[PDB]
Amino acid sequence: RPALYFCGSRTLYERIVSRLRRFGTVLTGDRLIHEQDLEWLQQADVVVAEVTQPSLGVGYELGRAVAFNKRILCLFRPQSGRVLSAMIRGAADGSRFQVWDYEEGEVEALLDRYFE
Amino acid sequence: RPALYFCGSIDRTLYERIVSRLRRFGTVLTEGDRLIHEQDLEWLQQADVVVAEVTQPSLGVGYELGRAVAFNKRILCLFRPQSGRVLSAMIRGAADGSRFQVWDYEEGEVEALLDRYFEA
Ligand SMILES: Cn1nc(-c2cc3ccc(C#N)cc3[nH]2)nc1NC1CCN(C(=O)c2cccc(Nc3ncccn3)c2)CC1
Repeated sequence: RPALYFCGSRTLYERIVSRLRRFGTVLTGDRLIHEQDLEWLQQADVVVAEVTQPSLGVGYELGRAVAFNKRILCLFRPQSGRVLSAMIRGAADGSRFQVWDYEEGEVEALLDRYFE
Repeated sequence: RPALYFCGSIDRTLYERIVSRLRRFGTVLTEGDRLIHEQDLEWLQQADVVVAEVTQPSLGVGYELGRAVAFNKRILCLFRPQSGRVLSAMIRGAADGSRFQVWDYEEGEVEALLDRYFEA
């Protein structure tokens, strides 16, 4: 079973993490936080990020994750009214780095599809 | 002269103040979406120092910081506590006071602290 890393680590994030648990071990002062998170990132097989909300922390985890050569899945909701960053959208190669647009209600159906 | 990379969230007057000061010390490289990404990565690889204004939350600024760390770049993150925001623990904890620095600043001292950083 794969070691999974979930970025930005409320009820929607808990839904993502519960579904992630069905496929593998979800591994997930300030210096200690960073060191602990980078050690988990380094040991992950799949890195999942919910990129709807602008976040320096989520972006930094993705940047380190690409440089660590991990398989990355980004989940974005266009119904939020936001336009996803050109840097995250442009990092997508449709294979080891995918950006999936989704609706709140299809988060379980999409994760099942990705992990099967 | 050295190559300098600047980034900030997509306010613009402050970024122009930072870039205008950066020009004194070197060439500011950064003054469909796949093409934006590749050009940014080439510029990141060419830079000797990466400067990010990290007051405004941004997935893009974060991602460029993540990629710069793995390219072993000299990084300066500028943060304004007077914005009322609390800087991300990830970016705060990424600093080591040497190759990756996170400096708090006030709007009025942006020219003086870039002088202190690049004159050292
Ligand atoms: C490379 N770079 N350069 C500067 C930079 C800021 C700045 C301010 C003042 C001056 C002066 N004088 C010069 C400046 N240069 N910011 C950056 N990176 C930022 C990283 C976060 N962003 C994103 O995630 C983002 C989000 C949505 C769309 C796009 N579209 C996009 N289109 C084309 C190119 C770049 N981006 C990007 C915005 C861009």
